[PDB]
Amino acid sequence: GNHWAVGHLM
Repeated sequence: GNHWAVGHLM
């Protein structure tokens, strides 16, 4: 999905 951690982490 497009979680929040997907932006910072990934």
